[PDB]
Amino acid sequence: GERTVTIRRQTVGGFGLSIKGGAEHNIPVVVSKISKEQRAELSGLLFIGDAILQINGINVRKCRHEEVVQVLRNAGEEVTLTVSFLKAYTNFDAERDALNIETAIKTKGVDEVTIVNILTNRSNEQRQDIAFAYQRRTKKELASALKSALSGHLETVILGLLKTPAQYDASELKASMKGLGTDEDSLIEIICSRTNQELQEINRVYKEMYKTDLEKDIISDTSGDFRKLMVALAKGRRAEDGSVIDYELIDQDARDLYDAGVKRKGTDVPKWISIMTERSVPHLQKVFDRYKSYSPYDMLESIRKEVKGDLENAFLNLVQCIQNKPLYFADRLYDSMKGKGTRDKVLIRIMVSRSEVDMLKIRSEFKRKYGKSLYYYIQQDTKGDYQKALLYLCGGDD
Amino acid sequence: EDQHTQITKV
Ligand SMILES: [Ca+2]
Ligand SMILES: [Ca+2]
Ligand SMILES: [Ca+2]
Ligand SMILES: [Ca+2]
Ligand SMILES: [Ca+2]
Ligand SMILES: [Ca+2]
Repeated sequence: GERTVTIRRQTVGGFGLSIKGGAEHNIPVVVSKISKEQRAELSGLLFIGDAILQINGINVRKCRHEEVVQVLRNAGEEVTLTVSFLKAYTNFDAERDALNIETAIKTKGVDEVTIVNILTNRSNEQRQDIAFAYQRRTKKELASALKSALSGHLETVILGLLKTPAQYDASELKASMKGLGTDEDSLIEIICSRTNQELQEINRVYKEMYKTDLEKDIISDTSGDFRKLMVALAKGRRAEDGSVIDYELIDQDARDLYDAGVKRKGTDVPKWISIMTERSVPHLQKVFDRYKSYSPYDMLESIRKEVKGDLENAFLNLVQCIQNKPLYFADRLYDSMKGKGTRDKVLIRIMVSRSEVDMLKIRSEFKRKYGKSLYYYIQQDTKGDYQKALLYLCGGDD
Repeated sequence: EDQHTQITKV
C-alpha cells in the first residue's frame, strides 16, 4: 500500500527526519527517525522503514542518498511524500501502557500523540486490561481520565474504543433513539448489520446500562412495519449457518418474495420480514440470486419499487448486509466523507466497531470500488490526532 | 541483508 504523507518543517532548517539508505544499497531511501514534533504535525502515517517513492510529485524511486537530501533541503516548509513500507501488541505490558498513558495525560497540554499510538494499536481486550491497570495506579477510571483530557472527535473515537463491543453498540443504539426524533440511519445500520451473538450481548448490556430493554426503546421510537422489522431483527434469533444447503427452501423463499412483492398489488410485508429475518445469511444470499430467476428486478430494485420511507431504508440496508457486509460498510464510509464536511458520527462508529471484525475486507472492497484507499479518503476529510486515530484503525493503505 | 547504511538528518 502506497501511503501519502505531508510533512512540515518544525525547525528553521529541518523537517525532523533522519533519512537512511538510498540507491547505493539498491533500495529506495528510507525514513529511520521521526521527531516527536513531526509525528504530531504530519498528515498521514509515516513509519520507520517507509521507502520514499515520490516527493512533491517527482519520482525519487531511483535516486541516490544525496539526491533526495538536496531535494528536501531545497523544498519549502510543507512537503508531500508518497511512501510504502519496505517488506494487538507482541510484548503487551498493560502496566507499562497504563503508565505511559498517565504520563501522556499529565503532560502539560496533553500528549494526544502517545494516547492515540497506544490505544488505537491495542485490541479491545488489551484496552480492558490497560484500563484495569490504570484504575489501580491512579484511582481514576481510564475512560474518565481520557474524557477530561480530550475533546472534539478524538474524544469520541478514544471513548468508543474503550467500551466493549456490546457496550459501544448499546450506547450508540441509545443515542440513536434519545431525544424527540430518531436517527433512523444509525438505528438501521446497527440493527441490520449485527449477528445473533452480537445482538444477544447488546440486548443484555443495554438492560444493565440503561435499566430498560432495547426492544421497549425501539417500540417507543418507531412504528408501523418499520417497527416490526427492527423489533424482529433485534431479537437476534436468525437461523445459524447450516451445513446442508436447503435448495428446495431456497427456491420457495425466492418465489414467496416475488409473490409477496413485485407480482401482486401492494406488498405482503410480514412475508418479506419473516423470510429476511429468519433464514441464515448464506441461505438468503442464494435466495436473492434465485429471486432473479423469477423477477425482472433484483432484490434491491424490487424493494425501491415496493416500499418507501424508513421501511424501504431498512430493507435496503438489510439486503446489502446480507449480500456483502464489507462492501456495505465501504459504501457507508464513502458516503460519510464524499461530500461537504464529514458525517463523523458514522465514520467514527464504523472505524471503531469494524476495526477488529472485517476491516481488511472493508478496505479491499473500498479500494476496488472507489479506486483510492480508505486511508486516502480519511486523510482528505479529517486532520490532527483525530485523523491519526482513524488511520490506525484503518490499518494501512490499500 | 544489507551493508552499513548512511543516515542524514533533514
Ligand atoms: Ca495536546
Ligand atoms: Ca472532554
Ligand atoms: Ca426518540
Ligand atoms: Ca429522524
Ligand atoms: Ca407489489
Ligand atoms: Ca468530506
